[PDB]
Amino acid sequence: ARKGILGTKLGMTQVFDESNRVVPVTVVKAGPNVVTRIRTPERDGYSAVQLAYGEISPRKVNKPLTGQYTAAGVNPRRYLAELRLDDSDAATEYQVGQELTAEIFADGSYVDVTGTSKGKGFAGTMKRHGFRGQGASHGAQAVHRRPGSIGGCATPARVFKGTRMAGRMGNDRVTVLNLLVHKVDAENGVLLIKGAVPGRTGGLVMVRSAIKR
Amino acid sequence: MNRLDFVDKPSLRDDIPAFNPGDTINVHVKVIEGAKERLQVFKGVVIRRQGGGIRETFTVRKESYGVGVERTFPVHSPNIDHIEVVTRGDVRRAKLYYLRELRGKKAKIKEK
Amino acid sequence: PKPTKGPRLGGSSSHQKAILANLATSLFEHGRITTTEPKARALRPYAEKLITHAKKGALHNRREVLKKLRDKDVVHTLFAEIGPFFADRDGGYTRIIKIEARKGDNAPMAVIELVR
Amino acid sequence: AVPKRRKSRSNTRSRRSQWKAAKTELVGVTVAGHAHKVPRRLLKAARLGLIDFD
Amino acid sequence: VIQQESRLKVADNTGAKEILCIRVLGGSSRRYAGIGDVIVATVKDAIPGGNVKRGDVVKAVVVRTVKERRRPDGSYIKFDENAAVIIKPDNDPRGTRIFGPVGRELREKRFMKIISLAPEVL
RNA sequence: CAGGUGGUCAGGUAGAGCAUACCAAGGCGUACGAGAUAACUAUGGUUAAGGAACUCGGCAAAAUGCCCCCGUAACUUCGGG
RNA sequence: AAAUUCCUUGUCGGGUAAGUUCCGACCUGCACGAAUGGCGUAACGACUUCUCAACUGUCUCAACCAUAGACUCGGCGAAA
RNA sequence: CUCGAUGUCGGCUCGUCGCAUCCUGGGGCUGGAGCAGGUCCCAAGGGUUGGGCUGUUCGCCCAUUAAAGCGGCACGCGAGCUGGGUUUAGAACGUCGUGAGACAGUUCGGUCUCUAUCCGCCGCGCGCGUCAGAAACUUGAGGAAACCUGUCCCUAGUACGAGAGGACCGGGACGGACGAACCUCUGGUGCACCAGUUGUCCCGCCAGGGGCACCGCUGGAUAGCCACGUUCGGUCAGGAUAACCGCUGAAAGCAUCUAAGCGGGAAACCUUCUCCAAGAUCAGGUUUCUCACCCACUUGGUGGGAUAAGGCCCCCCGCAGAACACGGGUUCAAUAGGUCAGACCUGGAAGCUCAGUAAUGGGUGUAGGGAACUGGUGCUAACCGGCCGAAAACUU
Ligand SMILES: [Mg+2]
Ligand SMILES: [Mg+2]
Ligand SMILES: [Mg+2]
Ligand SMILES: [Mg+2]
Ligand SMILES: [Mg+2]
Ligand SMILES: [Mg+2]
Ligand SMILES: [Mg+2]
Ligand SMILES: [Mg+2]
Ligand SMILES: [Mg+2]
Ligand SMILES: [Mg+2]
Ligand SMILES: [Mg+2]
Ligand SMILES: [Mg+2]
Ligand SMILES: [Mg+2]
Ligand SMILES: [Mg+2]
Ligand SMILES: [Mg+2]
Ligand SMILES: [Mg+2]
Ligand SMILES: [Mg+2]
Ligand SMILES: [Mg+2]
Ligand SMILES: [Mg+2]
Ligand SMILES: [Mg+2]
Ligand SMILES: [Mg+2]
Ligand SMILES: [Mg+2]
Ligand SMILES: [Mg+2]
Ligand SMILES: [Mg+2]
Ligand SMILES: [Mg+2]
Ligand SMILES: [Mg+2]
Ligand SMILES: [Mg+2]
Ligand SMILES: [Mg+2]
Ligand SMILES: [Mg+2]
Ligand SMILES: [Mg+2]
Ligand SMILES: [Mg+2]
Ligand SMILES: [Mg+2]
Ligand SMILES: [Mg+2]
Ligand SMILES: [Mg+2]
Ligand SMILES: [Mg+2]
Ligand SMILES: [Mg+2]
Ligand SMILES: [Mg+2]
Ligand SMILES: [Mg+2]
Ligand SMILES: [Mg+2]
Ligand SMILES: [Mg+2]
Ligand SMILES: [Mg+2]
Ligand SMILES: [Mg+2]
Ligand SMILES: [Mg+2]
Ligand SMILES: [Mg+2]
Ligand SMILES: [Mg+2]
Ligand SMILES: [Mg+2]
Ligand SMILES: [Mg+2]
Ligand SMILES: [Mg+2]
Ligand SMILES: [Mg+2]
Ligand SMILES: [Mg+2]
Ligand SMILES: [Mg+2]
Ligand SMILES: [Mg+2]
Ligand SMILES: [Mg+2]
Ligand SMILES: [Mg+2]
Ligand SMILES: [Mg+2]
Ligand SMILES: [Mg+2]
Ligand SMILES: [Mg+2]
Ligand SMILES: [Mg+2]
Ligand SMILES: [Mg+2]
Ligand SMILES: [Mg+2]
Ligand SMILES: [Mg+2]
Ligand SMILES: [Mg+2]
Ligand SMILES: [Mg+2]
Ligand SMILES: [Mg+2]
Ligand SMILES: [Mg+2]
Repeated sequence: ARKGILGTKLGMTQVFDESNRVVPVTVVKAGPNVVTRIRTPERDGYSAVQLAYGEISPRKVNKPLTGQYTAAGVNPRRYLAELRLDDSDAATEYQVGQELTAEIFADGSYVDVTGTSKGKGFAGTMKRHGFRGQGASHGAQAVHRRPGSIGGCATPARVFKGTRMAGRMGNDRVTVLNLLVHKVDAENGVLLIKGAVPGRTGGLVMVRSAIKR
Repeated sequence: MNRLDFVDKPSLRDDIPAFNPGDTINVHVKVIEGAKERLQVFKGVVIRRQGGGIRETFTVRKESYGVGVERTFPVHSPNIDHIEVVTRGDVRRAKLYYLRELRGKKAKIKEK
Repeated sequence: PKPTKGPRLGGSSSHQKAILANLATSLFEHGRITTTEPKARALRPYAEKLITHAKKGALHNRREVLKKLRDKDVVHTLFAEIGPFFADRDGGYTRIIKIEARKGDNAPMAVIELVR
Repeated sequence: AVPKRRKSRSNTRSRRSQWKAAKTELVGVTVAGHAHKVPRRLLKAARLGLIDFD
Repeated sequence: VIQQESRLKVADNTGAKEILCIRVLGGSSRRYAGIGDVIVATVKDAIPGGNVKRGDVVKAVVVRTVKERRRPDGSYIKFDENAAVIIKPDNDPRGTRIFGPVGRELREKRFMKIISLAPEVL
């Protein structure tokens, strides 16, 4: 039974616990989801559950996407993702039309948090891959941040594939494992999650229960 | 006003006195030494306030045995028992970093 | 206002202080200015904050406009005629219109003017 | 680094055909009782007499 | 934070006044030592007629640090000099008393003898 | 064409100064532009804690810097240093 | 043991936590030597060499900022 | 092979592979009591330090470490860098030569050029395809990435040992290194922020300000970006195995791990964890939407024209960004700017007034100024619009 919710990174603050230690927390607004679709292995080949999140105006959802919310009896949402389950015991708890709130997670639980990391543009090999670069003095000529060598010589007469070079960095799918759930505020739909969460403030965030605990 | 003010509002400590940089302050710090839970006092000059509400810090500075010491505490921290305002200082800055290179008579603040 | 993200107008940032100060002087004098489009964009929060001083209209607001404008004749008409004209309007005292680009470097031109 | 060989007619033409001007959209304008065509970003100025039609 | 070739003020009456850090003990290729960490050091300056002489290789423990140290309650401590105390191999000081205050992080590092001798443990 | 080319005139405020900073008289904005927060390169600036651990080598950078008053070593060819 | 010493990082003392370089000697001078001068020498050197204080992005270990480029648009338009 | 040029030592940067294994992992034997080892067998997943001396490679040394492995790749790597050394022209010393000069003898000094065409490599788009045209969510064939390890505690001063010493296996705590995300904290930066101040010029003058001097300099500094910072990770469980250890059992009345058959078994291999992924041309799956005209003809699975769903350009912007792309919005609109109030940063504005001979100081007044963050507000610009875009059949 792997649980799961969609939400928004609201940014960071800090809180104190019972032993008066400071706790850096990230505020995820694990908002009220709804199901809209179930994947069964007889129909779909595998087992999962869709989740729909985010208030949107019904004039912004086009006609093909409105007909999919119409078949599930749900007002159209902004985001839509699946929670992949194991093959056994698919949706004996999930029903199409069911509302899911923040308090499926308990205090002291552990969660995997996945999101889209922040865009860093075209990055160089020092920023992107952690290279050292050449020196700043003792004669070094215009190679202070340049990569150095990119291979051998006439054997082999090529550059090997997967060689670390400059290019675009960020905007990746990043999962952070084993984050402590410090507090779930059911009054506001807010999870206080110890540590950092990938993405900018305002971004879509998927919060699943941890497999490694 | 901020987005995360509803998170921080049940965590703020009332009954913290008003003090500016330049004041002389007693800080009553909870200390755990094995299984004793005593209370140690840090007396010094406030040199910094870095704002932010629940994330607001302050720095206090004293001179112990020819060695200057600075402690930085969170305002609204529960390991502070209470804060007592000894002396009101009269300064023109807000960060007072120039006291780090002064000693003795020259490191003394006025009395308003 | 929000500072420039990217290279500043006219090379340095001290040249940009004078480009905004000379364009606001010419705007408040003629009511309408033809310039390149990135300068018309950069003039709009600059010039509207000077009209907000002239709407308040005290001596401390006049000393604050004179920090940016080195021309007393146009400081007069901002406080005597432009400021009292916009007393009933809450922001948005200017307007940018897009013009055909100029021959020679194909720079996108734009005009900027006060509303009525 | 100089070029090693001259390019063939096939290889120089494939690159050179991607140097081409992007045309712009034109919408309709009636000013002073005259039907003209301007690009859409110039539509407000065309209605205010700020555009010369030569 | 103290690494190799840093010079520290010796804060006991062993006879030394200045030591140069050689290693930061506590693992392969460990960079920095803060309050509570053990150093291999050499004596650079010493009082005439002392227990320790210039050129002796000793072991020390850092007790004061100019760089701020985070404590688990969100507090910070900062001194104005980088200081050390020369110790025996059973973590007891070679001297008989400590000068200046010491940081409290020596308590979980089992330096009970230096805490008892110290004038002020913050 | 960022190079080279002898002589004469040479104002103000600060300053020891024909240095330097700002200005006068008088000249000029000098001949591709307009935009845009990519890497990277050049030219500048700043940097916690440490302080030559860098490197063939303190290369480059940083540092010292003025005026008045005290005070000043080995050695020396008696001047110096 | 040298602007000269091959063997060679000779050996001994000093300096360093550690010194094939440096200073002090020793003499076994491969291959020192008295106007192709011998041994000293105050002052002086953009000279070579070794050490110290101060000082720092030289480095541990990099991060940020502005400008001229690179980059987009329009104009002109080469070269190996 | 190359002389109508294939740049030679060391270092730096970035690597990749081998195993003849240095550490960590599994074993056999031992002149293996224990703890430590010696020797052989298996094993390449990760790891494998900082300095002094020398141009050095190498080597010795200092302080550590679980360990400080050995080789290949033009003794990898100069259209990536350095130039100490070798190996031009200057000059000196020793030695040889009558001499000009010479020396794997020494010494000091001595220009490192190039706008990347093609393949390769890192990124990013345009086109067409996937048998109608579109929109949303996905399967994973096959890949990429990652993989390190210590100390103390309990078991236990028990096993073993005359003693000195001192465990395996299991359990727990806190580390070092590396990496990823992030900006709450701390720390850095700050070129339209606030303040102080020097020179000078100007705003007619006073007052209050501005230009210039590296942002003139100095003390601060929200946002963004960041590490010196904060959190998290390499978990555990299988499957098939290596060396090795067996079970049953012949050929060969005994015996034998093997010939039939069945087990145990490691950081290697395959799953599981994270990420890419249908141009995977075998171009997949589940869904939803449009589901429609008109003309000409040589009547063709013809050529046009107009549309639907949908999309694109334009436009307002972005914490998305080289261009492009992606994301948000476009009046039923809070998208950017303005404006109003907060947050925060600076630190007590101007004018008036009182005190002092004045420099200055108190009051008015947590003042005034102000960018990034949050919220209201329909004031400005998101417009009175263009371009694209839907189907022969037949066989069973
Ligand atoms: Mg960016
Ligand atoms: Mg570097
Ligand atoms: Mg160059
Ligand atoms: Mg350079
Ligand atoms: Mg090459
Ligand atoms: Mg504050
Ligand atoms: Mg900026
Ligand atoms: Mg330009
Ligand atoms: Mg300036
Ligand atoms: Mg000329
Ligand atoms: Mg001349
Ligand atoms: Mg003069
Ligand atoms: Mg001059
Ligand atoms: Mg010219
Ligand atoms: Mg830039
Ligand atoms: Mg520094
Ligand atoms: Mg410092
Ligand atoms: Mg020092
Ligand atoms: Mg030194
Ligand atoms: Mg060195
Ligand atoms: Mg070195
Ligand atoms: Mg220099
Ligand atoms: Mg300098
Ligand atoms: Mg001398
Ligand atoms: Mg010798
Ligand atoms: Mg010598
Ligand atoms: Mg000698
Ligand atoms: Mg002879
Ligand atoms: Mg003679
Ligand atoms: Mg002679
Ligand atoms: Mg002579
Ligand atoms: Mg001379
Ligand atoms: Mg280095
Ligand atoms: Mg062009
Ligand atoms: Mg050839
Ligand atoms: Mg290798
Ligand atoms: Mg083997
Ligand atoms: Mg063995
Ligand atoms: Mg390996
Ligand atoms: Mg593996
Ligand atoms: Mg040295
Ligand atoms: Mg080679
Ligand atoms: Mg090699
Ligand atoms: Mg080389
Ligand atoms: Mg002769
Ligand atoms: Mg030769
Ligand atoms: Mg040489
Ligand atoms: Mg290139
Ligand atoms: Mg696969
Ligand atoms: Mg990163
Ligand atoms: Mg913040
Ligand atoms: Mg900070
Ligand atoms: Mg200002
Ligand atoms: Mg004045
Ligand atoms: Mg001027
Ligand atoms: Mg900040
Ligand atoms: Mg296994
Ligand atoms: Mg996917
Ligand atoms: Mg393939
Ligand atoms: Mg498909
Ligand atoms: Mg869009
Ligand atoms: Mg405001
Ligand atoms: Mg006042
Ligand atoms: Mg008076
Ligand atoms: Mg006053």
